[PDB]
Amino acid sequence: MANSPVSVFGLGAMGTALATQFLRKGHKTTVWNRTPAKAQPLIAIGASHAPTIDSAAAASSLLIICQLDKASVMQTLQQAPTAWAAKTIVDLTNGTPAHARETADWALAHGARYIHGGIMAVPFMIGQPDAMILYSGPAEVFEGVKDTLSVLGTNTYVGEDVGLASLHDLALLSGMYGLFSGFTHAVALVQSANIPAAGFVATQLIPWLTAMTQHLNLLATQVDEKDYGDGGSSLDMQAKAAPNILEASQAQGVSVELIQPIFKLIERRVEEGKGSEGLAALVGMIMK
Amino acid sequence: ANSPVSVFGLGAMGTALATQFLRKGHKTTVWNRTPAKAQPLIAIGASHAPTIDSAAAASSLLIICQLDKASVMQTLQQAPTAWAAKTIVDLTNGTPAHARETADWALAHGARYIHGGIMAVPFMIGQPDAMILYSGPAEVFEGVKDTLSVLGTNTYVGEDVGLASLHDLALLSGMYGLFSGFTHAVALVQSANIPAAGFVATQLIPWLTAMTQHLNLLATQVDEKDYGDGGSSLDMQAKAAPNILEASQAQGVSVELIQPIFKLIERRVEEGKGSEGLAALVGMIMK
Ligand SMILES: NC(=O)C1=CN([C@@H]2O[C@H](COP(=O)(O)OP(=O)(O)OC[C@H]3O[C@@H](n4cnc5c(N)ncnc54)[C@H](OP(=O)(O)O)[C@@H]3O)[C@@H](O)[C@H]2O)C=CC1
Ligand SMILES: NC(=O)C1=CN([C@@H]2O[C@H](COP(=O)(O)OP(=O)(O)OC[C@H]3O[C@@H](n4cnc5c(N)ncnc54)[C@H](OP(=O)(O)O)[C@@H]3O)[C@@H](O)[C@H]2O)C=CC1
Repeated sequence: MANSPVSVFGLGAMGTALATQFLRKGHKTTVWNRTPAKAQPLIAIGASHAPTIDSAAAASSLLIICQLDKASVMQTLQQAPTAWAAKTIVDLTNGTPAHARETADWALAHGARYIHGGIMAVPFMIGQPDAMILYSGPAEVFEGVKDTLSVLGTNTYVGEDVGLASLHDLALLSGMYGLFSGFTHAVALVQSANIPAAGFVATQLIPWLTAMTQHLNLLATQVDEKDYGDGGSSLDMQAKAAPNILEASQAQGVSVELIQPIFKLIERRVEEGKGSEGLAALVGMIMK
Repeated sequence: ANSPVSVFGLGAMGTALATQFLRKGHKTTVWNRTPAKAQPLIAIGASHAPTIDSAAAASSLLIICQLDKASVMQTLQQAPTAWAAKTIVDLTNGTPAHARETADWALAHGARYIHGGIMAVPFMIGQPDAMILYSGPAEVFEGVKDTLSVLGTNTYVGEDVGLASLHDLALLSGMYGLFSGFTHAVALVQSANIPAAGFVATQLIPWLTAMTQHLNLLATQVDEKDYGDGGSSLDMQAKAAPNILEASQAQGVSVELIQPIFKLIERRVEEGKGSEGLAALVGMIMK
């Protein structure tokens, strides 16, 4: 292995995928896992198995941590508190913005540099260009390791505050859960009349959602300008579709629990006298 | 010089329908409760019917594009003998029940009846990306589908006259989920003073585009009643949820729009089915 050394801490599904990709691109790859047996498949394709946290940290300057949660990351760090000096830690362990900031503070106090990353991909997609990985933390630190990290996917630096990658990650997941709420309600409705989901989804729902997804750029601009529009696809107009959806759902025996919240928000805005505004107005309503 | 059509209702959508029929050479008779709305159509060749009865008499294909089912019934009931041996194509939005009720009246008055759901705004009428759902007797639809094809892409969804409306409302339900997601995502980034436009254009839209394609695999699982074991399990989703909730709380963002799916996921995990995937949620809201 002729390329710059990397150590990977955590050899679950994701850490295994990261280590595999580093090895495939010729990096000297040292691996560590709390349960040491998980290293064996990687040893078989050229990984070096570190017997301790301390020796994994010593083997490389770039130390990737991909464990379960922030508590587990802290447990790893605290096991060898002098091992991190002059190292760059890239923490790809999911958590809150606060978790990233707290971990960074510890790392900085122990002589390490620290970047947080959020992997927007499943393990199988690591190493593909479609795998987006968000990163945040000091720009100069990121600059030093971004070429090595680019083996994993498309690097997307989102700023200096170390908690920002996690915020972007969780924002994207929130978007996905809305999409899945819509899928669930739509498919329940057609399934309630014995319509197969696959044909409906492939030929009607996906094309419709694709068209409506493009509308989001205009909404985003309105959010930024704090100018929610007048007439058109107003909230007054949306509030006219809602009773049909609710009544049809009730008649088909489909619960409205997943869609009722946005309908209640729309109705609140109408009742405040702002029915002429559009959907961009809803963002400020859920903010503090 | 082409086959006659009558359009009842000259709002934004009815005007667009009449305009497209005229552009494709159909003799187009128009009627509206407020007669002034006919004047622009007269100027491009429409015949203005003085009564509902005379609009019905002018054509075999009678398109009704009004506000709601009550308004459709008001039009029909004004001239109860006018509809015999005519094909009514009702493009007025409502519930499946509304379409069935209207069809029952039409059939009792000697008419044939198709319901359609326009998944498009008026200016898109006549374009291939305008999908129009239709339901009702297949043999009736056969007789009018070539004329109707000038309006958009015909999508026949079956015999039960309420099915076009069910498909339409299902699609809208999907959209409202998408908008719930947009709202929460953008609130979160805005709470940290991140501009929405850059985030949406370069991160959220590409991500949602990729997740939208994943819906085909979920749909297959729903149909097979086989919700998977491991992978992107509900157990895995239930680990992201507390991070989203805690970060939202810290940023002062209400979780009212996403809490319901999190509660459904948690219920399924607690029933011992955490190894199943998101396709399991469809059956949970059915009953
Ligand atoms: N899988 C996925 O699709 C995605 C995962 N992620 C994130 O990547 C990270 C890793 O996920 P994934 O690999 O799939 O999860 P796995 O459950 O497969 O692996 C979790 C890893 O964390 C380790 N770990 C748990 N507790 C501790 C501890 N106290 N001290 C040290 N190590 C510990 C495990 O060690 P041991 O083997 O000894 O149990 C294992 O290496 C998580 O933050 C996850 O949210 C990000 C995007 C997608
Ligand atoms: N426009 C859109 O973006 C979309 C509309 N649709 C559906 O198409 C239909 C028409 O929409 P659109 O034209 O845009 O709406 P408008 O408000 O522009 O038009 C409503 C029409 O209904 C008529 N109407 C209202 N009440 C009655 C009544 N009691 N008797 C007779 N006619 C009546 C109005 O007549 P008058 O001029 O006298 O007021 C007008 O012609 C609705 O079902 C709508 O949901 C479907 C897809 C999207």
